[PDB]
Amino acid sequence: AIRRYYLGAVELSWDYRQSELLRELHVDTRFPATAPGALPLGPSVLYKKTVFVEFTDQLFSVARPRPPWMGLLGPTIQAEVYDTVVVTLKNMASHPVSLHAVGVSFWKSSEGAEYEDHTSQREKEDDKVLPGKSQTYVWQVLKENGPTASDPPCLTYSYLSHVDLVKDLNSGLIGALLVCREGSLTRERTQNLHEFVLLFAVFDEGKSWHSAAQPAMHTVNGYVNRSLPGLIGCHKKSVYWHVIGMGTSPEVHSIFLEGHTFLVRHHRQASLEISPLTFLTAQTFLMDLGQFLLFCHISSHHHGGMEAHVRVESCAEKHPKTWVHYIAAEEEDWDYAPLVLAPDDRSYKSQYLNNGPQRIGRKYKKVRFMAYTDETFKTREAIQHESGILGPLLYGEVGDTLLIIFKNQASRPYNIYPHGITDVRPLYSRRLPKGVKHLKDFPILPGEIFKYKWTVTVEDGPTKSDPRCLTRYYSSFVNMERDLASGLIGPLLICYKESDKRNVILFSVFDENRSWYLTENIQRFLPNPAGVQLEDPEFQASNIMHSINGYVFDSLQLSVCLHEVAYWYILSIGAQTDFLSVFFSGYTFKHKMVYEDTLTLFPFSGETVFMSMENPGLWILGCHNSDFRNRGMTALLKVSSCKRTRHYFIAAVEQLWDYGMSESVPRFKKVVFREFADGSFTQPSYRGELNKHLGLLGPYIRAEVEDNIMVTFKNQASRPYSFYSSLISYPDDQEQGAEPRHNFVQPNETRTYFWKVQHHMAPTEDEFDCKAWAYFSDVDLEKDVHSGLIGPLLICRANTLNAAHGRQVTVQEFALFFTIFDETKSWYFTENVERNCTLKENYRFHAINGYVMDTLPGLVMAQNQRIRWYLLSMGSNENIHSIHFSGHVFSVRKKEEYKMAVYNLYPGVFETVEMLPSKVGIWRIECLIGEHLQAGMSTTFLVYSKKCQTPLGMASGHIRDFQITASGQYGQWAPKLARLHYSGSINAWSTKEPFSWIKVDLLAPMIIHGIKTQGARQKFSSLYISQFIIMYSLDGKKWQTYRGNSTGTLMVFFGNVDSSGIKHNIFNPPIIARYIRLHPTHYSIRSTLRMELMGCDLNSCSMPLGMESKAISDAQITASSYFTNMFATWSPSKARLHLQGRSNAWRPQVNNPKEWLQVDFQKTMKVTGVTTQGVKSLLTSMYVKEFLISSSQDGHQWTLFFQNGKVKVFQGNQDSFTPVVNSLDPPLLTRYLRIHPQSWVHQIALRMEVLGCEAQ
Ligand SMILES: *[C@@H]1O[C@H](CO)[C@@H](O[C@@H]2O[C@H](CO)[C@@H](O[C@@H]3O[C@H](CO[C@H]4O[C@H](CO)[C@@H](O)[C@H](O)[C@@H]4O)[C@@H](O)[C@H](O[C@H]4O[C@H](CO)[C@@H](O)[C@H](O)[C@@H]4O)[C@@H]3O)[C@H](O)[C@H]2NC(C)=O)[C@H](O)[C@H]1NC(C)=O
Ligand SMILES: *[C@@H]1O[C@H](CO)[C@@H](O[C@@H]2O[C@H](CO)[C@@H](O[C@@H]3O[C@H](CO[C@H]4O[C@H](CO)[C@@H](O)[C@H](O)[C@@H]4O)[C@@H](O)[C@H](O[C@H]4O[C@H](CO)[C@@H](O)[C@H](O)[C@@H]4O)[C@@H]3O)[C@H](O)[C@H]2NC(C)=O)[C@H](O)[C@H]1NC(C)=O
Ligand SMILES: *[C@@H]1O[C@H](CO)[C@@H](O[C@@H]2O[C@H](CO)[C@@H](O[C@@H]3O[C@H](CO)[C@@H](O)[C@H](O)[C@@H]3O)[C@H](O)[C@H]2NC(C)=O)[C@H](O)[C@H]1NC(C)=O
Ligand SMILES: [Ca+2]
Ligand SMILES: [Cu+]
Ligand SMILES: [Zn+2]
Repeated sequence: AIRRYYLGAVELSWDYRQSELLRELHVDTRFPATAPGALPLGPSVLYKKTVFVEFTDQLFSVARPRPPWMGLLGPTIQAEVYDTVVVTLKNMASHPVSLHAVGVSFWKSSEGAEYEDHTSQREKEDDKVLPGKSQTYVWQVLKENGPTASDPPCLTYSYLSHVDLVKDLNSGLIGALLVCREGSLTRERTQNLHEFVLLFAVFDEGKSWHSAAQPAMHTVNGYVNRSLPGLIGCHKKSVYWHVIGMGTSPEVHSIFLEGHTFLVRHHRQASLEISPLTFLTAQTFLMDLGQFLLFCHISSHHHGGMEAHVRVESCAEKHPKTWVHYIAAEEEDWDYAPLVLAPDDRSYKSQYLNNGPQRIGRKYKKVRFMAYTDETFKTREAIQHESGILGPLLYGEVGDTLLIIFKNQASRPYNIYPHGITDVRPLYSRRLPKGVKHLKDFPILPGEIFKYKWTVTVEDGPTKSDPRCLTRYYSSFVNMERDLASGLIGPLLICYKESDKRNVILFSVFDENRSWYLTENIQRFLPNPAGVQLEDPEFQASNIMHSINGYVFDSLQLSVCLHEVAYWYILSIGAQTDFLSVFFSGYTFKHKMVYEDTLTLFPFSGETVFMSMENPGLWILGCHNSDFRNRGMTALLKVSSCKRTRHYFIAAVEQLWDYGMSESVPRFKKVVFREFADGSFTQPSYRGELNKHLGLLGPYIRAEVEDNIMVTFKNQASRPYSFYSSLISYPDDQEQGAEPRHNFVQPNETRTYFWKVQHHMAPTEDEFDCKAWAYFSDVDLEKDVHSGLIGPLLICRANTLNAAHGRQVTVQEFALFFTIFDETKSWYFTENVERNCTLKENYRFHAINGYVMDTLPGLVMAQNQRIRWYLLSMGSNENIHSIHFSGHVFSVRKKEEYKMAVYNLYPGVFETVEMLPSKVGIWRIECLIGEHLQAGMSTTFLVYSKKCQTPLGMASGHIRDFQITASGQYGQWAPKLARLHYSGSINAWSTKEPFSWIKVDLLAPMIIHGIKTQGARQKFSSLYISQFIIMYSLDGKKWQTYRGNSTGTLMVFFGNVDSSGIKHNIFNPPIIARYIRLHPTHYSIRSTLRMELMGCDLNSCSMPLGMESKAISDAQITASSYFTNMFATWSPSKARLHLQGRSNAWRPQVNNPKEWLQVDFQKTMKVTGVTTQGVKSLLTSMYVKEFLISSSQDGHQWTLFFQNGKVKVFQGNQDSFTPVVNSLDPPLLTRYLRIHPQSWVHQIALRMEVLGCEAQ
């Protein structure tokens, strides 16, 4: 279970289409006149690429054979749970490369990423491997790394070079990582399976390492235009697909397979919705021999390199209805806005819907699908308002047959064919009319009729885990683009067996600049068909109707009844190209057996959602996408009939905001939600520790289910703003009609919201203890989120949220809002003249919670301790962020529980995930969209061990006098005395000033878990601090009050009751600081203090390695000699800090500076110091005055711990009883440590502990 891999970063030439340039393996030396050149050319081009390649051995002589199909893709690495991977990378390239694995565990020596991690330079070799050199890596695959019960037998992850994502990805450094549960060795029937990693990578050769612009290749495994070789699957079997998206900007890919459906998680999906670091395991099953096009389907034919062939080949060894429809393609005049709702117009509405100089406006002639009653087509079946434009609803359960008698009646040859059903032959015959490869592209003529037999089979239908019905569609296919654009579209449900089937919602941009009838419309509808323009980009874009069903800017109003439990069948077929993030106001539909709140839809995609109309009111169905919705895509919902109360006091207030100064400061006016204490919005409930991380985000508003939520919201701020969530449930008040729920807080006004929390606002029994929902202003959805109004609304479950904290407390919880603020769109944008004197790209910030560039504070988490992450993205389509917890994996839950390593955040979606932190240290949260990352979208978190409490040296004098500092001194009662247990005379700090403080500079950032506190006696009175508060700072003039564990304005700590006693307050969101400062607030007679500071370094390596705690068996301790006589035995074994009794320490058989004491940790350890002691014996005292230190990995090679030049000589031990620490400040690794005493007193005699932690 130690899997060894020998990757190397190799450069090669690549033209993308020519397979077998990968004969690197073999000097394929071309002779004639040659048409290449590792730069460009023309007759085929040839690009500089650096990819991952495998090797036979640890000496990189012979490269592996790589398959036809892998292309650029690195070697796939596989591991079961509990194995260990040990990769050796050898860089053989122009540029440097790292190896950063996703979805396994590693040790920071192995993380292959570099950032401000407080990491020894040895643990930073991994971070960048230079040309030549090597680096072994080692990955862990722990139990929390592996798949769940519901997961595939083997999770699809990846690994890449992580030195310059934009460069590294765009140049070919990306391979597959397969983390399977234990049983990567079961005899799969290796006729099916086959299994093919499917990199869906866009490469921007105009910004790979090699480049300067140039072009950007949408590829599959690095091949363009159907050229990928080798994708063969066996016939009546099934093939798995480990799918990895890649790209260094946004962009999504809607991936299809001509005759086929994908099964993922456990759902029948038609396309694969993928986008930068999306990871899937899809499986498909092959019933039809032949060759089928795998391809991305985005209208933008540029999206049109993602096209590869799959060949499938023989290998070796009650009663179902028949539904009948008479349907006609036939032309009509179509009105996009037949409902008098004009007035609203300082907003676009005019442009798309007016007549004159060069606008058709709103009445375009189109062709539709129209249902008739019989073969005569002289009479129409029942139309129905609300589904306008879209053809007749075509239902069909698994097993049924649909007879689509089709008659044309138009002015071009059309056609009708369903995407969804595999088995669609002609009726009666099984053979096609002419040289017709496929019924799909075969047209229907004059007014001919064709008779089709669509048969719905099982493999078309749902899958237990998805809904009773699933949403498809039909359309003419003689010319998909312009036919659909002319309006040939209609809905097709496909369902399961044992006010009926209800609303169909079609999100459709009809580009009337492509509709066959563009010309016909121009003649009839223009002032002078003379004014041609056609590419006058206003006229052109004036016929790009952003439609819902067939209506726009709110003409589709649709009535439901209060508590009508209604299904919604939802499609995105149009020009479109980008995903849609669809929402209903005030409402919450059920998606994957989970209540969500926005529903993201890729092009040519359809989903079923299901909701109960519990919110009386007028609502808008719509788009959430910024600048659609503006362009018409709206629609209306008109409903109408036919234990605690957790009160939060919240206001929208303005501030300045730099999203982070540090490292490189313009400041920006924003407006944000903050919590206040009183109705009298005057006590602003300042936050810290538990909420420092909130950033630009509103406060956590938390309810359980069935209690009530009450937000009093007061608008400060210049503009009017709103508190909306979509959990906000208005009651069946105000009759007379449906009413748009007011909302809208005018400045200074103070509106109040109250609503009970329904089981449907809360976790399914299969979700986590606590669900997250967003809330924001909605007076201008787009403009005033960018301004800054946004927050998390946790809805906890059952009896989970409790205490007097109103919070889980069982689990550490954080909220992360990823988005790219455009201060050009933020209201206060003109007030941000204040700069000095033409592109905006410095007015945009890629900011987690409003901090950019590892600047977001507040992320500290205990060692082993569940952590729940609410992840939100918002905004423009660009915001498809791909969030990674480096070195960690988490679990997402929707009806079942799946392990993941990168969550693919789509705007408007608010997922909740839980992880446990394996490894202590400082770790990174990225967005692996490389552009986003390098624009700052990153931060870090700290996981600490709760078991690394140690005295920071305050009593022990390790803290030198000069670091203690106060403010007044009484006299001779100096702060250099504040040292716990100090004795005599004057023996503490003391000040007669009321307002005072004492301050300790630890000299570097540290983790503090507590403070032990005394105070002395002066003759017969007792002096002590009975009540203090703690301030801390990171730089030294950035103090913040330790509002520890929220509690109130601040944490007031209880000091002492007397001289003697120690009071051991603890910091339970521990303090990360280097200056801590204690402010006496109540003292007896005099503020007076001896104190000790409990704490730890940042990486939690301060605890002993088990010398005193016999955890280092006497066999691991060994020395060069050891004096023994008859009554003595000063054997190494005994050289343990504080050991007592006879012969209690190590003594070399003779004293000389060549002797040494040695410790074999067995494993590699991170030694960060050495405490060291001497001994009293035979009432004659011996100890080691000076020493130096050697270290080793093998036990036969050695290096002395140099420092600042010339071999460190450590102080250590002036007496035979006092232990003395000696931190190693370029901290040692190695498994071997030797102590070399140089100068002593009477006799060399050593007792010690070693300080550090485990490594490797
Ligand atoms: C995979 O798919 C198809 C094959 O089915 C090919 O797609 C087209 O290939 C042709 C060449 O065979 C391209 O035509 C020429 O492209 C030149 C490069 O400019 C491109 O790059 C920029 C980068 O931003 C694009 O924005 C731009 O639109 C171009 O696509 C042009 O210089 C050529 O311009 C012509 O018109 C100008 C204007 O007067 C003249 O000055 C020129 O001399 C020339 O006559 C020309 O357009 C075509 O662009 C490709 N289409 C697309 C969508 O890229 C792929 O090449 C094929 N193979 C791959 C991808 O490797
Ligand atoms: C405000 O300050 C308080 C204290 O001042 C903090 O409260 C406790 O803080 C820590 C974590 O920050 C917790 O203390 C202990 O947690 C340990 C976790 O180990 C258990 O965790 C797993 C979860 O996977 C359990 O399944 C398993 O039992 C592990 O042992 C344990 O040492 C203790 O947990 C268990 O102890 C007994 C078992 O005999 C049970 O009865 C307990 O209910 C619990 O299951 C121990 O609890 C603790 O979780 C915090 N809460 C407490 C003590 O109520 C706050 O966290 C802090 N507020 C913040 C940070 O917001
Ligand atoms: C809000 O508006 C007022 C100024 O118009 C300022 O606070 C308010 O100051 C007035 C001064 O007398 C106080 O009287 C009250 O005014 C409110 C209008 O907000 C009115 O409804 C009451 O009946 C009463 O006459 C008032 O106490 C005080 N407002 C509050 C809420 O205490 C202030 O400049 C403005 N800004 C904010 C943030 O309140
Ligand atoms: Ca590292
Ligand atoms: Cu991102
Ligand atoms: Zn694409």
